[PDB]
Parts: sequence; C-alpha cells; structure tokens
Amino acid sequence: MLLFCPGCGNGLIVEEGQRCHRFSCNTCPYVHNITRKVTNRKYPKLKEVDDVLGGAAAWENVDSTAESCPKCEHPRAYFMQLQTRSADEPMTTFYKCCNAQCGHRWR
Amino acid sequence: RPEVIQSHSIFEQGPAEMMKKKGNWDKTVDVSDMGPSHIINIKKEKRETDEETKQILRMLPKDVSVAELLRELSLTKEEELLFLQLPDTLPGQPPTQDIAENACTLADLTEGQVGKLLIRKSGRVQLLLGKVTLDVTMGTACSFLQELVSVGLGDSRTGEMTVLGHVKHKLVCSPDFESLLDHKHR
Amino acid sequence: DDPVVQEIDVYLAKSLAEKLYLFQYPVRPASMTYDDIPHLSAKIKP
Ligand SMILES: [Zn+2]
Ligand SMILES: [Zn+2]
Repeated sequence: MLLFCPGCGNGLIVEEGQRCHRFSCNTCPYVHNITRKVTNRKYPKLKEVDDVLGGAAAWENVDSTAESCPKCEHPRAYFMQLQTRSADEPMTTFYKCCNAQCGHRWR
Repeated sequence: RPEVIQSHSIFEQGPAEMMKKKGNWDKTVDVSDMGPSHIINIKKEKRETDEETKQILRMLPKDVSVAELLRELSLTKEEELLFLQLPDTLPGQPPTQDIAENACTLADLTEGQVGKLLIRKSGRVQLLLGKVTLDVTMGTACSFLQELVSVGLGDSRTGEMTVLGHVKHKLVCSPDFESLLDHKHR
Repeated sequence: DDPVVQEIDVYLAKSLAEKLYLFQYPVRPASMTYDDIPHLSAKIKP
C-alpha cells in the first residue's frame, strides 16, 4: 500500500535498520519503526461455481433432522452455502430438489 | 525439485488452517520498550485518503447546510470559522466611490448589518441580502488543513503574523435565477 | 416553508479586510496541525 511522509510527502520505502524494519523516506531523515504486525489484504475474485455443482456433485452439507423442502415436504433435496465472490461476502443459501416426476430449482 | 507431488483425499479442518495461519505471524518483537524502538503517535505515516489517515492504530455521508448550522447552535456553543463564496456582484451601489454600474463587492460596502440568514423547513437555506434572497449550499468538502492568518505590516520592514484558527467548512452562495426570472420573464 | 428555525443575523466587519489571509496545506491532513511545531521565521512580499 502507498504510505507517504508527513514531512515532505514523497513516497516511503520499507528498509531495515539496526533494531527494526522501517518505513523510510528517500529525501528526508524521516523513518517509522515497524513495532507491531501490520497487514494489507487483497481479496481477489474466485472462479464461478454455478456450473460446478450442477449434475450430481459431491455435496455434503446435509445433516440429521434437516428440514424438508417447502414444495414436496420431503427431505429428498440437497442444500449448501457458498461464497460466490471473495470470503468477505456473507454466504448465500441455495437448494435443489430432485424427486420422481418432479424437477425444480429454488432459492 | 521433485515434480511428482502427492495429495490425499482427507478434508482440512477449519480451525487447523486458522491456527496454523495464526502461528505464522502473531509473533511480536514489541519487547523493546526503548527510545529508538518507540514511535511518536502524532507523526504516523499518511495513508492516502486524508479522511482515512490512520492505517495503524492503538487498538462517510454528506452533511447539508441546515445540519451544519444546527450542530453549531444547539449541540455545541463553540465558535467556528466558516469560509464562504459570494456571487461576483452583490446587489449594491459603490457608495460615493467615483463609479458605470460596475461590480459591487464586500470591499466597497461599510460595516454594519448586511443582511439576514434564513433557515426554512425542509432544509432550504436562504441569504436575504437586500430585497433579493440568495441561495446557500455546501461547497466541496475539503479535508486538508486550512489556517486563517492575519498579516500586518505594522512597520516599513517588519510586522506581525498571527494564526486566528482553522477552517473546516465551505459555503457557496448563489443567486436564485429561477426566482429572479419568474418575476419578469423574457 | 416558513423560517421555523434560526433566523440568523449577518454582520460585516472591515477592520481586518486588508490583513486577512487564508493559508492552506494541500498535503497535510486536517488532524495533523502545526500548532505544536516551533516556527523560526516568516517572510512575505506584500
Ligand atoms: Zn519524507
Ligand atoms: Zn422433488
């Protein structure tokens, strides 16, 4: 990440001193000792998952005493939750029911 | 480098990744409570958005002119320096200034009451500055430092410089061209 | 829309009209102020 000197406002570089790593200016004496953990997270875009779960994938989220689906009122349906973008997104819930003479997709 | 790398079917435990990640960087060399190692809390490096300067720590919406004047009246009685931009000509005549219908500015007028400032219902704000009413709106929200300073050349070669205070908010005054024109269309 | 709040009087002063300057520091944030820093000189051309 860009961080800039309070004195002259040139761009800082990270270098190493005799006791700590420092943010340092190239044009003035200013240095800033890294005393504690500092971080910067990118969170890039993941792949699409839409065509990855279709067609009898290896899902696993089903559990004992799980709810029945609302149309058929039978537990013959899978349900899962996934991030669609990066993991800062709140996870979305989705479910699909597959029964005899009955095909549907629901949200 | 061995290329035929091996893999297994077992599912990674959630906490096992979390605690492995934790142990990789939670180590700290903060034990050096010494002068060099110490760091000045009021000279942190500047993260680039100036409202968002704090990147390292000890651990927005937009206001409107009705709200600005309400905060400085009820919630806080402290005085504050606004900075306001007026139209290029005020509705006056330069008094005896030896002219031509030239522009009128605040430098030409004389001290006293100059007008009245009205806050209406629904947040409309007007500056009634004569017979005419000028509209007042919030200017660009500056977040760099601004200082209001006197300079006085009290002597031929020397003088005094004095800092009177910081300036936070900008107001823009403009003529209400719809009202001026709805009087007498063309 | 009647003026239900803050009919504010507006007054004008001229005693500093030839003296008053606005200084602004485009690269210094509003929280870091030069109020503590000792100043050694000031120079102007009027
Ligand atoms: Zn610097
Ligand atoms: Zn079904």
